[PDB]
Amino acid sequence: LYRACLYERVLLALHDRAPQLKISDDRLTVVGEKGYSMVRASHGVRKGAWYFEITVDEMPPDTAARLGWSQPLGNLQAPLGYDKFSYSWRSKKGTKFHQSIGKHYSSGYGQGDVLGFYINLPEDTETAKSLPDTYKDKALIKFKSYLYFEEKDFVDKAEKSLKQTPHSEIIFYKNGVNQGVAYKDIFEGVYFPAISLYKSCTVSINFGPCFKYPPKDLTYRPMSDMGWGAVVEHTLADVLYHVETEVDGRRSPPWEP
Amino acid sequence: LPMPMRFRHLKKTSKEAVGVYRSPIHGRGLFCKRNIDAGEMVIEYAGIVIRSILTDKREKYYDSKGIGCYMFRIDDSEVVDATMHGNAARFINHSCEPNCYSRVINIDGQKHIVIFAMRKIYRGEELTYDYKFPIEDKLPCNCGAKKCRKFLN
Repeated sequence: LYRACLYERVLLALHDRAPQLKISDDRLTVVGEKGYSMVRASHGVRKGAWYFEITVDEMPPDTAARLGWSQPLGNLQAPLGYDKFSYSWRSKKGTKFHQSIGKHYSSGYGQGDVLGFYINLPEDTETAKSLPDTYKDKALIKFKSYLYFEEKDFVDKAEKSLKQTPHSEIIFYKNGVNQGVAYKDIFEGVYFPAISLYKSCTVSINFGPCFKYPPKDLTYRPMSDMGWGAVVEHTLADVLYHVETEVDGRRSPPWEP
Repeated sequence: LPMPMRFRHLKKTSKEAVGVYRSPIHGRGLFCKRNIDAGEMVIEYAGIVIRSILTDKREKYYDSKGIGCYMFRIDDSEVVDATMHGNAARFINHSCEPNCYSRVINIDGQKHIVIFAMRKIYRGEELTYDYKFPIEDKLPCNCGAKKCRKFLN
């Protein structure tokens, strides 16, 4: 087996879209027909600082996309911010949306905005302060005409206590120009970049090597870099699980990395 | 016969096939006005086709308005909400021994919840199906069936 991903680059994963969510790989744009929906990228951040963009190609008045981040447990039919595990921006006026609450602690949005998205989560130390073990589930299925793998995802968290990940933040840019900080309070758990569609919204996510107004930081990582990082990590996850079940013993170096 | 053709025939004959009258089951309910054969289309539970995520926002809304919820789960993703906009199918009582049964059909891509007849239903009979309501902690039933669970739940 293996978790081989049907993607030439780190893109919006088709496995985590709603059945009412359409894609066009000419620009990998995403569109819908009725109400709101949510799609996510292939990768997912667990530590460090990183950055991506969204390019908007169509925004009629009855068309309002929302763009941001969301942890798993995020119902991909909801408009990216209806729960406490998602933090986005509404693309009518720059308005930060989280817990379905709109906040005007933000700049203004434009119809042809190439918006940059910077986000820094602490290392898994300050994220967990404990073991970040990744014992994975793997189940083989043969759907109608093709083979696929099932894994167990996380459960709806009843977390009502605020324990922000230390020194984590989110910054929003309009064409590189700092639109400002969006959310400093960031809950634990991995996050991934996500896009919510209203009726017929056309937007697309984009990585770093083809950027327009990139930050010159030496620490932040584009979408593709964290993408292949997570891909290699899950490769090693398959390696270690097949090791566990197949050969007696396991062993890992001095824990820190 | 084609599910589209059968569905067109059902929507043509529904207005004259069934009626609503005072019911000994409870209040007003759906009665048969012309002998209905087994497995044939009795009635669509027509209404507002919505997504599942919008159910609660509607429900609480009705909960704020004191208006009863008329919603049936199409599937894990869609629901026909007939609270504000519906048809006569909102008056089908339940019986532990139903002569009818609900099934979801796909016509031209859209799903329709049609109550069909579990058996040959004759004129005058009150129409009832299995709501299959999950076991709560209790609605007494007065369907009159000898197998009656005494409770929908």
